[PDB]
Amino acid sequence: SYARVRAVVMTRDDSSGGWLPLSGLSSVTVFKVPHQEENGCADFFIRGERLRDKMVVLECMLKKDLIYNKVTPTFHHWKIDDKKFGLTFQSPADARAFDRGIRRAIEDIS
Amino acid sequence: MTEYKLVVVGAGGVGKSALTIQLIQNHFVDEYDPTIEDSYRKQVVIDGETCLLDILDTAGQEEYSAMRDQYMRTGEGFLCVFAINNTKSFEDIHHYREQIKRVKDSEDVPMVLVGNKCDLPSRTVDTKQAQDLARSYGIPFIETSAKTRQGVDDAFYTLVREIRKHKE
Amino acid sequence: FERLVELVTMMGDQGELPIAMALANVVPCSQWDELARVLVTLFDSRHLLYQLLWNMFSKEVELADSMQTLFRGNSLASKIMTFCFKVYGATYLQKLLDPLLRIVITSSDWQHVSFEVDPTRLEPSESLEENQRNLLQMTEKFFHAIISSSSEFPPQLRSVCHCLYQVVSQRFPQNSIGAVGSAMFLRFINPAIVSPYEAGILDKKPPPRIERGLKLMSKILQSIANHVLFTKEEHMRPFNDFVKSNFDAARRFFLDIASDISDGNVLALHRLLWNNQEKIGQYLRPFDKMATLLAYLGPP
Ligand SMILES: Nc1nc2c(ncn2[C@@H]2O[C@H](COP(=O)(O)OP(=O)(O)NP(=O)(O)O)[C@@H](O)[C@H]2O)c(=O)[nH]1
Ligand SMILES: [Mg+2]
Ligand SMILES: [Zn+2]
Repeated sequence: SYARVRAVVMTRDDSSGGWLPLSGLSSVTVFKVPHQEENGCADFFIRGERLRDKMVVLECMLKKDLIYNKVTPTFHHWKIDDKKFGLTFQSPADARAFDRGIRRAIEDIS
Repeated sequence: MTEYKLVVVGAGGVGKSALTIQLIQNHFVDEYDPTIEDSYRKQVVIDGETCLLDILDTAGQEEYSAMRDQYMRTGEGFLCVFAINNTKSFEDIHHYREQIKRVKDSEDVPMVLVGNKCDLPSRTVDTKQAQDLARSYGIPFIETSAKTRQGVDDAFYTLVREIRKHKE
Repeated sequence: FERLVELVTMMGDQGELPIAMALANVVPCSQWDELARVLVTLFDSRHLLYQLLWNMFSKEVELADSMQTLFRGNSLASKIMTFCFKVYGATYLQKLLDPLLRIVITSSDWQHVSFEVDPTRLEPSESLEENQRNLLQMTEKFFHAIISSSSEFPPQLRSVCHCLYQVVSQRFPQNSIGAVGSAMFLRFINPAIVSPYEAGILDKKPPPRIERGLKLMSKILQSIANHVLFTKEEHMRPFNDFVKSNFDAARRFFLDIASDISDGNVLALHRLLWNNQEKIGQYLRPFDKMATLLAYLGPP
């Protein structure tokens, strides 16, 4: 993986008017799936599973034009067209390392 | 050297490309890449005469049937290929042969019936069936296997001999 | 009315579609071409098109030996898919390809445009380097018009490709989008590119020099869709750099279309039904119920 932290996934509620957990603490990973050969073009994803049951709670597909807002330390959110997703981290060191992972992941999109 | 324009026809998945590659490049392709139209050329000696083989690999997918009028118009010999584990494939040869005759405006167009994939242990078209169908057509029948390279030279060389008898 | 097609569209528990699946495995292969026409029009008339596609597509992937055998060759489900592309994307292809084709014929007939890139077939007067450029230019704007056509993709197909996307993903979750895009190009886009007249896009066949270029362009476009380099014909290798760069541009277009009518002719469905009715119950309620309607409504 490009980065691996433990955080709570956030989703903005339009009826609530703010960000809320999607209900658990998850391990969020950034990885690539090769299109053909392992050392070739690939797709990039953000994936998070709740630690209690290893159930996926968020799965994205990284894009070059993706905007990644870092409004406060230990809190990051982005946009995948209609839907909005976010993350709150347990420490800035985990938030900085997760930002470095997806920054290099977009650099490897091609 | 005289040019012999060969054309490979048949249903999709019978092994038209796999048979063509084993003749040209002498190796067996394990992948399934459905073709549109491929062209090849090979020089060889048959019965002592050195000649060029202009080989045309056609599309077995039925969506590309509108291309059949052209390669049947310019082709000289046709290698009708079917798979012995696909009974459908066996009966499709008819509709290819009828269109060849119609565009050639002839009842005697040289062609060979080829039953491919003879390496498999389960076959839905046994040998005596294809022999009787070839007698109905009046053309030779040859069993081939693009995997083990059995009869691949025999199938292509025999089609050339049918074009020689026709030219005389 | 005494005409009950419900029995055909009846769904068992777990959405079995018992009558159609039994009818699919017993009807001769000759009538497969119209059986897809009968079932698609009927289920679409009752807003059950997705149920028919979900059942037939599932059976294909289920019995397919590997991912490269998937929906290659002509089976009933393969006929159903091409029919849906036909009846829903005819206006889509027609308005997309016709402008580019008229620019290739009416314009550019002024010069001696040649797309011949096979050296052993090339006239001495023409140049290989020049014809190679001519092919890539035409292939480029054709490929660009297809990738940029996401906002004009009709919704019925977008439902067909997404339905095809999910069913294969159950057995091949890795790179399942590739199977959608290849069948999309192989069975829908490219056949109309090679033969525009027969597809109903043009009024007459293009000149012979254009027909050779369109055939070569569809070979390149298919390599891009299949995400495979040219490895057979030595004269198509010079284009490998072009197809290697446009791999993921088409992959993005496939990921786009794969993510979310007056019934006519008074189909003699019962004529299709009773001709193949013999021994429908070779399995392993409806057949008994069906026999009463068949006995009352005698075959025509
Ligand atoms: N066991 C076995 N498999 C074979 C043989 N010939 C071809 N195949 C398999 O048949 C499949 C399709 O082969 P291919 O040559 O692409 O068939 P095709 O006639 O080219 N199809 P298309 O008409 O679309 O071009 C591949 O899986 C190939 O490995 C053979 O002799 N034995
Ligand atoms: Mg082939
Ligand atoms: Zn790629």
